[PDB]
Amino acid sequence: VDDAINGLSEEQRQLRQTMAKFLQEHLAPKAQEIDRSNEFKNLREFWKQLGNLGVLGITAPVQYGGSGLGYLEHVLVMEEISRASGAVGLSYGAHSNLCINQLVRNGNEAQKEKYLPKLISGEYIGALAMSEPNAGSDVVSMKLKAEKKGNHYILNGNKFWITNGPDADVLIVYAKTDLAAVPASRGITAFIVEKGMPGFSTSKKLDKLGMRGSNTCELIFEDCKIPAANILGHENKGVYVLMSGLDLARLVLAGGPLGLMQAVLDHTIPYLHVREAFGQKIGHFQLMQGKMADMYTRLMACRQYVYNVAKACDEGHCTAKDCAGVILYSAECATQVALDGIQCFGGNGYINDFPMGRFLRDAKLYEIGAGTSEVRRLVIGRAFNAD
Amino acid sequence: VDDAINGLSEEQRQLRQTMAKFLQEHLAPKAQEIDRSNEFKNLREFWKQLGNLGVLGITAPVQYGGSGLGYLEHVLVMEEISRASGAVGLSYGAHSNLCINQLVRNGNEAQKEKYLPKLISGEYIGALAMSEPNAGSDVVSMKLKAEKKGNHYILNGNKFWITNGPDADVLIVYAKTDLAAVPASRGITAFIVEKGMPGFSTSKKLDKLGMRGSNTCELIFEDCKIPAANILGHENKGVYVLMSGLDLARLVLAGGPLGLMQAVLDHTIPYLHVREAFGQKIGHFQLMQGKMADMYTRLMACRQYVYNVAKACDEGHCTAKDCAGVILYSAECATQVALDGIQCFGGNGYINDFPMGRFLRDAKLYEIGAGTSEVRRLVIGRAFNAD
Amino acid sequence: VDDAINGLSEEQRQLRQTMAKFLQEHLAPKAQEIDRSNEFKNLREFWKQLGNLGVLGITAPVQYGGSGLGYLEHVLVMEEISRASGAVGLSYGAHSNLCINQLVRNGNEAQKEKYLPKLISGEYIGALAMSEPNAGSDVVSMKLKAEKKGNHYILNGNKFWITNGPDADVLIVYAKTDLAAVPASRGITAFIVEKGMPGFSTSKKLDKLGMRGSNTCELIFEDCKIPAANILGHENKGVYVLMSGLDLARLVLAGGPLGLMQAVLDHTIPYLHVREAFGQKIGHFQLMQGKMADMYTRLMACRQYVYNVAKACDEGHCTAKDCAGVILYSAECATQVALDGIQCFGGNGYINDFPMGRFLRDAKLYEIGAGTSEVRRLVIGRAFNAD
Amino acid sequence: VDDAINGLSEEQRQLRQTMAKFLQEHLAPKAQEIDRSNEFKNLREFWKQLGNLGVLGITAPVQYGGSGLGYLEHVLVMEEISRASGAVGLSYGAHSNLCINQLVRNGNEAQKEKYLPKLISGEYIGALAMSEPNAGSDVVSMKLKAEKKGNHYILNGNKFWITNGPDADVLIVYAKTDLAAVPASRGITAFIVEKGMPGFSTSKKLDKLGMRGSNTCELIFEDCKIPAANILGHENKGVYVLMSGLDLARLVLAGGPLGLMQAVLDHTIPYLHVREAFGQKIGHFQLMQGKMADMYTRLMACRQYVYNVAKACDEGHCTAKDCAGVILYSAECATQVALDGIQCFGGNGYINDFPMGRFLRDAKLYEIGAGTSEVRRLVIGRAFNAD
Ligand SMILES: CC(C)CC(=O)SCCNC(=O)CCNC(=O)[C@H](O)C(C)(C)COP(=O)(O)OP(=O)(O)OC[C@H]1O[C@@H](n2cnc3c(N)ncnc32)[C@H](O)[C@@H]1OP(=O)(O)O
Ligand SMILES: CC(C)CC(=O)SCCNC(=O)CCNC(=O)[C@H](O)C(C)(C)COP(=O)(O)OP(=O)(O)OC[C@H]1O[C@@H](n2cnc3c(N)ncnc32)[C@H](O)[C@@H]1OP(=O)(O)O
Ligand SMILES: CC(C)CC(=O)SCCNC(=O)CCNC(=O)[C@H](O)C(C)(C)COP(=O)(O)OP(=O)(O)OC[C@H]1O[C@@H](n2cnc3c(N)ncnc32)[C@H](O)[C@@H]1OP(=O)(O)O
Ligand SMILES: CC(C)CC(=O)SCCNC(=O)CCNC(=O)[C@H](O)C(C)(C)COP(=O)(O)OP(=O)(O)OC[C@H]1O[C@@H](n2cnc3c(N)ncnc32)[C@H](O)[C@@H]1OP(=O)(O)O
Ligand SMILES: Cc1cc2nc3c(=O)[nH]c(=O)nc-3n(C[C@H](O)[C@H](O)[C@H](O)COP(=O)(O)OP(=O)(O)OC[C@H]3O[C@@H](n4cnc5c(N)ncnc54)[C@H](O)[C@@H]3O)c2cc1C
Ligand SMILES: Cc1cc2nc3c(=O)[nH]c(=O)nc-3n(C[C@H](O)[C@H](O)[C@H](O)COP(=O)(O)OP(=O)(O)OC[C@H]3O[C@@H](n4cnc5c(N)ncnc54)[C@H](O)[C@@H]3O)c2cc1C
Ligand SMILES: Cc1cc2nc3c(=O)[nH]c(=O)nc-3n(C[C@H](O)[C@H](O)[C@H](O)COP(=O)(O)OP(=O)(O)OC[C@H]3O[C@@H](n4cnc5c(N)ncnc54)[C@H](O)[C@@H]3O)c2cc1C
Ligand SMILES: Cc1cc2nc3c(=O)[nH]c(=O)nc-3n(C[C@H](O)[C@H](O)[C@H](O)COP(=O)(O)OP(=O)(O)OC[C@H]3O[C@@H](n4cnc5c(N)ncnc54)[C@H](O)[C@@H]3O)c2cc1C
Repeated sequence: VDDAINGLSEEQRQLRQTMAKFLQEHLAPKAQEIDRSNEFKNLREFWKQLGNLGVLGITAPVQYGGSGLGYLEHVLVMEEISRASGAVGLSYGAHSNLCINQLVRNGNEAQKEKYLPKLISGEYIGALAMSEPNAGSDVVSMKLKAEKKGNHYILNGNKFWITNGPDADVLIVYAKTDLAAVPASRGITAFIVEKGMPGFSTSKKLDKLGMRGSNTCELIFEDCKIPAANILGHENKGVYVLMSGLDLARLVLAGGPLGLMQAVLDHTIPYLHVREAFGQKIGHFQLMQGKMADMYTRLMACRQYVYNVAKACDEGHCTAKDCAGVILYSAECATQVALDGIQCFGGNGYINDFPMGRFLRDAKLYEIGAGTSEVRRLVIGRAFNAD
Repeated sequence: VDDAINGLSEEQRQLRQTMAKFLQEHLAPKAQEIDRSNEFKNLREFWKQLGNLGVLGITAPVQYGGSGLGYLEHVLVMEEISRASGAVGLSYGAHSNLCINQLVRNGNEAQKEKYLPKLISGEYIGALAMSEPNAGSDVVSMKLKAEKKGNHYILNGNKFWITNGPDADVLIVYAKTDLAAVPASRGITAFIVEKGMPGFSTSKKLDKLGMRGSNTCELIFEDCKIPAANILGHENKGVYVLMSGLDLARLVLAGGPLGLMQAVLDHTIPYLHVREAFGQKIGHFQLMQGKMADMYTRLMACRQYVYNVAKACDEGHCTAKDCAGVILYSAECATQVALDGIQCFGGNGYINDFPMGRFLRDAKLYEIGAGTSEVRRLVIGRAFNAD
Repeated sequence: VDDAINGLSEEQRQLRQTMAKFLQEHLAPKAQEIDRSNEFKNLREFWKQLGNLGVLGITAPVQYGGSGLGYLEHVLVMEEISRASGAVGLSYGAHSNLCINQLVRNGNEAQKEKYLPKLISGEYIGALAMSEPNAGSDVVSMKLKAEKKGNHYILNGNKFWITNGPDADVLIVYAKTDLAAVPASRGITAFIVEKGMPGFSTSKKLDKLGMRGSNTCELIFEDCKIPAANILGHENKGVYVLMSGLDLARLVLAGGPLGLMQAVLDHTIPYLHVREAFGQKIGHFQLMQGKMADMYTRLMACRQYVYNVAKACDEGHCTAKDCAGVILYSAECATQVALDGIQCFGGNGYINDFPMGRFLRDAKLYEIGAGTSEVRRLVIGRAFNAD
Repeated sequence: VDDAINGLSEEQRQLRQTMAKFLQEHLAPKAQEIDRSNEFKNLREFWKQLGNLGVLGITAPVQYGGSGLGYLEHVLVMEEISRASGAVGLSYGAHSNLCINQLVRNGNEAQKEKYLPKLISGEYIGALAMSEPNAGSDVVSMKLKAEKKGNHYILNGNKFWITNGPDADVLIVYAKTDLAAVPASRGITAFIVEKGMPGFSTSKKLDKLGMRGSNTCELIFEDCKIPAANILGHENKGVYVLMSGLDLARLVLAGGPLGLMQAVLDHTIPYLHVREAFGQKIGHFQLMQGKMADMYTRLMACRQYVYNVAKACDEGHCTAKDCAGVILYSAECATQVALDGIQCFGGNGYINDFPMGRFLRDAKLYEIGAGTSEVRRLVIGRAFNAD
C-alpha cells in the first residue's frame, strides 16, 4: 500500500486509488497470459476503457478530449501502469507521451483535430518512430531519405524497434529531407503517418527477451506518399522537435521501473511473512530485513526524485539532464531490486509460475531501451561542460 | 548553484541564500584551519552570530525567541552548514535539534522558560548523552544508574561519544532509575544536567579521523546531585522520550551527507574545466562525464528524498523507518560520491591542500554516527514484520 | 581466447581445446534451439558421446572406465560445456558430481560396480534429491520418511527441484528415517533409487526462466520398496555424506558462471568491432572500454580464484568456506557481467535472436541454485566463529 | 593466517612468515607514529636491515648480491610490507621495482655495476620521475628539456609526485632531449640523476591525506650537468623503457591493496568476536557475517588473481592489460573492504586511535598514485582494439 509521503495532493491520491482499483480484475489478473503468449487479446478494449477515464489525455486539455492536468499526474498514472502488468506499461507511454503530447505541444490547429480526437478517446493507437538499425544511439545519423515532388513527400528507407508497430494507427516518423547539409541536426524533419497509406507496411513482430506484450516490429517504406500538410513542426528544423519529446519521454517513462519496484515489493513482503525456514519466517532474518530495507529505500529515493522533477516541470522549469538522470537512476535501481526480489524467493523466483523472472526481464528494458545509460551520461556531461 | 527542483517556497529560498553568503565568509574560509587544528576558537562567537540569525531555534516556538518554522528549514540549514564545514554542521545539529526539540517536545512549562531563551540566543550550548563506551547501538543496555536520595537524584556512570561535551552548558542525560523491572526499557529516565554541577566533569577531547574541530569527550558523573525538577518527561518514561528524539535526529542530520555531497560537486566540477590532459580538458572525457553524471543524479535523488520525507513529518505523519532509511541512503551515497570526487582530482586530491580528503573523512561519520548503518536496516525490517 | 596465465598443464590445455572443438561442432549451433524448445532430443546420444570421451567419469577411478583426473579438469570441462550451452552444463554438473562423484567417495564396492560403469559410459543418467517443496534451504528439516521393514525401506513423500529427474536412471535420494531423534541432523539417510521400482513416479518438467532443456520435475514416493543394499553412507548418519557432497558440488559448479562469462565476452568483444556509431566503432568509446575492462577483470579474477581453490582440493586442502565463497563470488560476478554484456549490444541484447538474453537467465540460477546466496554468506560467517 | 590455496611452493611460504615476524617485531608497532608524524626517522636503518635480509633487489639477477627470484616473491613481500605499514609499502615499491628494475633490464654493464651495489644493500634510495605538475596521466607530454653540449646534458625543468624525493641519492628522471620530433614519445630519454650534482635541489615534503611517512616533494633542475655515461637505454628511445616498466610497476604495486585489506580483516575479525551487543558477540549477527564473507571473498579473489598473474610473468608471458587490471581490481576492492572494516568497528573505528582510519587513506593512493582507474581501463580497452 502506498502512502502520502510521495507528496501527492488529494486529487492525485484519489486518482492513484482509482487506478489501483481499476487496473485490478481487469489488467493484472491477466499479465501472466500476456507474458506467456506475447499477445494482448483485449488490447483495444482496454484502450477504450482507459480512454473513458481520461488517462490517455492526462496532459492534454479537455478541449480535445483530455483531462488538462500536468506531467506529475502523468508520471503518477504511469507508475500504477506497468505495476499490475509491466508488459502493457510501454504501450501507454508510447501512445500518450510519444504521440499524443508530441502533437499537442508541437502541432498546428489543423493536425490537432484529425488524429488527437481519435488518439485521446482510445479509438486510434499512437506511436513514435525515430530509431533505425544503423542509428539506435546516434539519432542524428539517419539514412531514411525524403524527396520532395510537389505537395507530397515520398519516404524511402527502413526503421527498427518501433513500439506499438503492428497496431498503431498514427505513427510519427522522422525522416531526413536534406541528406547533403553539413549540420546533421538541420536535415531532420518530422512527419505524421496513418495506417493504410500506400508504400507503408509493417514487418513481423519481434520476440523480445522481456516486456512481451508491447508489440514491436520493423517499418518498411517503399515509395510512400504523405501530403505536405502532415509535416510535424517545420521542414529542415526537426532538431528541436525531436529532442523535446525525448526529454518528456525520459521524464514520464521513469515511472515505469517505479511500478516494477512497487510490484516486486508488493510480491516480496507478503511472501517473506508466509514462508518459514529453520523454524522461523524468512522475513525475520537480518539478511532478508536488509534486502527489504535496501529495496524500500531505493524505491522511495527513485520515486520522490521523479515526482519532484515533474512538479518542477509543471511550472516552466524543464531540463533534459534531470529527465535523463531520473530514468537512468530508476532503471539502475529497479534492476538490482528485481534481482533481490528474485533472490528472496529462492527456487520459486526462477520458474515462470511467479512474476519474479518477468519483472527482471521487464526491468532490463529501461536500461537499453528508450535511450541507453551511456547516452544519458554523455548528455549530462555535455550539459555540465557547457557552463 | 542549487536548482528549483526542491520545490521550496520563497521564504525557504531566502534562508538558503542568507546562510550561503554568511558561511562563505565566516565558516568556509576557515574550514581547513578548523580541520587541521581540531579546535574551533570562534565557537561561541559563531554560535552567538547564528543565534542572532535565528537558525538555532529554527524549530522552536516564537515564544522563547525561536523562529517557529518546520523541519525542512532546519534540514536545509544543516545541509548548507555541512557544505560550508561538515565538522561544524554536526555540532550545530547535535546542539540545536537534540536539545531544543527534546526540550520543547517533553519539557514542562518551567524547564522551557528556564533554558530555551539562552539556548536559542547562543549563550548556552546543548548536547545529548545517550551513548556509552559499552553500548553504541544497544542504547537500552546503558549502565548509568540514578538513585533517589529524597528529593534528589544521584547520577553515577559515564557517557561517551557526546558532541560538544566540554562546550555544552545544558545537557540531556538519560539515566536508569529502576533496574528490577522485567522490561529493560522501563527503567531509563531522562534528566537535565547543567554545566558546573557538583560531580559533573569532562575527561578530555578525543581525536577522530574526520569531523575535526567538533569537540567530543567523555562525560563523568561522580555523585552528581541533580534536582528532581530537572527531570525531562515523566518518571520511568525516558525510552519514549529517547526513541521519539532518536527518530527525529536521523532526519535532521540527513543534510550532513547532503551538504558534503553538494560540496564535493561544487569543488570537483570547476576543477575538471581547468586542468587539461592529452591536449584537452579532462572534463570532456567520457569516463569523467559518466562519474559526474552519476554523482549529480545521486546527490539530487538523495536531496529530493530527504526534502520530501521532511515535509511529511511536518504534516503530522512521521515514521521511524523512513527517518533511518533517508540517513542511511544519504550517508552511503555521500561516501560513494566522495570516493569518486577524490579520484577526479588525481594526485591533487590526495593532499590536505584540497578539502576532498576532509569531505571523505567527514562522510564516513554518518554511517557510524547517529545510529548504525546495520541497525537502521534492522529497524526498517522490523516495521514490515509488525504488519 | 584463453590465456596461459591460468596456470594449467599442457594436458589440461589439450583437454580444454578438445572440449572446445567437440562442443562447437555438436552443441554450440543447437544451443539456442534447446533453450527455445526446452527439450534435448539428442540428450542420450550426446551423453553417449561424452561417455566415449571419458568426461562423465573424469573424477571417477579408471577401473570403472573413468579418466581418474582431478577436480581442476572437472571444472575445466564444466566451464567448457557451460560456454556453449548453460543448460547442458548444469546437466553435466548434476550428473558427474552429484551422482558419480558421490558414489566414489561414500559408496561400497558393489554399489560402485553396479552403477558407475553405466553412469560413465552414458547408459544411465544420475540425479540428486535434497530439496523439498517445504524445505529448500533447511535441508535438515526434510520430512521424507524412510521407515523400514525387514530388509527393505518404505519411502513415502515428495521432493522438489530434482535436476535431470525424468531422464535419470540412477538417483541418490536423501531421506529421513528417524524423525523423533533429538539431533535433527543425525536422522537423515541416503538411498540409491533407480528407475523401475514400483512407486517411483516422476512428474512433468518445470518451465523456468533459464536453463531451458534441463528436465526438472517433482519426485513422488508412495510405498516404494528400496533394498537394504542401495544405501549410500551409513544408516541414520546421512548428514555427513550430504554435507560432503554439498561442499564439493559448489566447487565444480563454479565453472558454470565462468563459462557463461567467457561466452558473453567472446560474443561481445568481437561485436563491439563490427558495429558503428558516430562514424567510429563502438569499441573505441571510453565507456565501452571501461565496460570491457570491468568484465575481463572480473572474469579473470573469478577464474583464477576457482582454479587455485580447485588445485588446493587435489592435495587434501579442502574447505567448505572457500567453496561457498568461490561459488558465491562467481555467481555474483557472472550476474553483473551478463547484465553489462546486454548493454554493450544495445538493442540486439533484448531479443531471443541473440544468445545474450539466454546467458543472463542462466546465470541467475547460480545465485539461488545449489544453496541460496545468503546461506553461503551464513556458512562463511559461521566458519570464523570457531577460531 | 594464510592458506596453501595460493599455490606458494617451497622457499616462498617460509619467506612470508619470516617477513611477517620481522615486520611485527620492527615495523608493526611503528606504523601509527609514522602516520602521525608524517615522517620515518628509522628509514636508513630499516633499509639497511631490508638489504641485509635480501628482500631489496629481489628481482635483480645474482651478480651484485641480489636474490634472483621471480616477481611472485616480490609481490608477496610488498603485500606483507603494506600489511604491516601502508606508508612504507609505497616507498618499498618505488625503491625495489621503480628504480632497480629499470637498471637491471635496460641498464648496461658499467651502469648497473656502479649503483646496484650501493642500492641493493640499502645505502642509496631509488626514486622515479615520471609525472609532472602539469602532466599527471599524460606522461609523454613532459616538458623537461635536455640540451646536448658535447658529452654533457643540461636539464632545466621541474617534476612532481616524486616518491622518496629528498632521500634518494640516485633518481631515474626522464627528460625530453628532442622537442621537435613528429611523435611525442620519441623525444623522451631516461637519465640517471645523482644527489650532489650542481643545479639539483628538492622542495619541502608534501602533506598528503594518506601514506603519511613516505617522503614526496618537488624536484628542481637548473643548469644540471648530466654526464653522457649516465644515460639509460638509448637516446630518443626512453618511451620503450618507461612504457615497458610501468606495467611491471603496476603489477608489483598491486600487492599493496592486498596487504592493506589483509590487515583490515586481521583487525576486524577479532574485534567482531570480542565486542558484544544485544547479549551476544556482534560477530554472530547475519549482517556482520555477510560483510565478513564479502570481504574475505574479495580479498582471496584479488590475491589469487595477482599471484596467478605474477606467476605468468615469471615464465616470460607479460601483458600490459593484465598488469593494470590486477592493480585496478585490487584497489577498487580494497577501498570497499576498508570501508566495510571501518563500518564494522562502529564508533571506535572513527577515531585515530585505531589503525582502521589509516587503512582507508592508504587504500586511496593505489587508485591515483599508480595511474588512475580511467587510464587503466583505457589501457585495457586499447588491448582489444589492437586485435
Ligand atoms: C518522444 C521521443 C523523441 C522519445 C524517444 O524515445 S527517442 C530516442 C532514441 N534514439 C537515440 O538515438 C538516443 C538519443 N541519442 C542522443 O541523445 C545522442 O547523444 C545525440 C544527442 C543524438 C548525439 O548526437 P549529436 O549529433 O552530437 O547531437 P547534439 O547533442 O549536438 O544536439 C544539439 C542540437 O539538439 C537540440 N537540442 C538539445 N537539447 C534540446 C532541448 N532540450 N530542446 C530542444 N532542442 C534541443 C539543439 O537545438 C542542438 O541543435 P544545433 O545547435 O546542433 O543546431
Ligand atoms: C551528533 C551525532 C553524530 C549523533 C546523534 O546525536 S544521534 C543518537 C545516536 N543513535 C543511537 O545510538 C542508536 C540507538 N538506538 C537504536 O539503534 C534502535 O533504537 C534499536 C537498538 C534497534 C532499538 O531496539 P531495542 O533495543 O530492541 O528496543 P525496542 O526497539 O524493542 O523498543 C523498546 C521500546 O522503544 C520504544 N520505541 C520504539 N520505537 C518507538 C517510536 N517510534 N516511538 C516511541 N517509542 C518507540 C518503545 O517504547 C519500546 O517499549 P516497549 O515496547 O517495551 O513498551
Ligand atoms: C548441480 C545442480 C544441477 C544442482 C544444484 O543446484 S546442487 C543442490 C545442492 N545444494 C542444496 O540443496 C543447498 C541446501 N543448503 C544447505 O544444505 C546448507 O548447508 C544448510 C542446511 C542451510 C546449512 O545449515 P545447517 O545445517 O542448519 O548448519 P549446521 O551448522 O547446523 O550444520 C552442521 C552439520 O554439518 C554437517 N557436516 C558434515 N560434514 C561436513 C563437512 N565436511 N563440512 C561442513 N559440515 C559438515 C554435520 O553433520 C553437522 O550436523 P551434526 O550432525 O553434527 O549435528
Ligand atoms: C607511486 C609509485 C610507486 C607508482 C607510480 O607513480 S608509476 C606511474 C605514474 N605515472 C602514470 O601513471 C602516467 C602513465 N601514463 C600512460 O600510461 C599514458 O597516459 C597512456 C595511457 C599509455 C597514453 O599514452 P599516449 O600518450 O597515448 O602514447 P601511446 O599510447 O601511443 O604510446 C606511446 C609509444 O609507447 C609505445 N609503447 C606502448 N606500450 C609499450 C610497451 N609495453 N613497451 C614498449 N613500448 C610501448 C607505443 O608504441 C608508442 O610508440 P609511438 O607510436 O609513439 O612511436
Ligand atoms: C549526541 C551524540 C553524538 C555522537 N557523535 C559521534 C561522533 O561524532 N562520532 C562517533 O563515532 N560516534 C558518535 N556517537 C556514538 C554513536 O552513536 C555510535 O558510534 C554508534 O551508534 C554505534 O557505535 P558503537 O561502536 O558505539 O556501537 P557498537 O554496537 O559497538 O557497533 C559495532 C557494530 O556492531 C553492529 N551491530 C550491533 N548490533 C547489531 C545487530 N543486531 N545486527 C547487526 N549488526 C549489529 C553495528 O552495526 C556496528 O557495525 C555519538 C552519539 C551521540 C549520542
Ligand atoms: C614515482 C612516482 C611516484 C608517484 N607517487 C605519487 C604518490 O605517492 N602520491 C600521489 O598522489 N601521486 C604520485 N604520483 C603522481 C601520480 O602518478 C599521478 O598523479 C597519476 O598518474 C595521476 O596523475 P594526475 O592525477 O596528476 O593526472 P590528472 O590528469 O590529474 O588526472 C585527473 C583525472 O583526469 C583523468 N584523465 C586523464 N586522462 C584521461 C583520459 N584519457 N580519459 C579519461 N580520464 C582521464 C584521470 O583519470 C583522473 O581521473 C607519482 C608519480 C611518479 C612518477
Ligand atoms: C540436485 C538438486 C538440483 C536442483 N536444481 C535446481 C534448479 O535447476 N533450479 C532451481 O531453481 N532449483 C534447483 N534446486 C533447488 C535449490 O537447491 C533450492 O531452491 C535452494 O536450496 C533454495 O531453496 P528454497 O528457495 O526452496 O528455500 P527457501 O527457504 O524457500 O529460500 C527462500 C529465501 O529464504 C532465505 N533464507 C533461508 N534461510 C535463511 C537464513 N537463515 N537467513 C537468511 N535468509 C534465509 C533464502 O536466502 C532465500 O532468500 C535443486 C536442488 C537439488 C537438491
Ligand atoms: C519511439 C521509440 C521506441 C523504442 N522502443 C523500444 C522497445 O520497445 N524496446 C527496446 O528495447 N528499445 C526501444 N527503443 C530504444 C532504441 O530502439 C534502442 O536503440 C534499442 O536498444 C535498439 O538498439 P540499437 O542496437 O539499434 O541501438 P543502441 O541501443 O544504441 O545500440 C548500439 C550500441 O552502440 C553503442 N554506442 C553508440 N554510441 C556510443 C557512444 N558514444 N559511447 C558508447 N557506446 C556507444 C551503444 O551504447 C550500444 O551499445 C525505442 C526507442 C524509441 C525512440
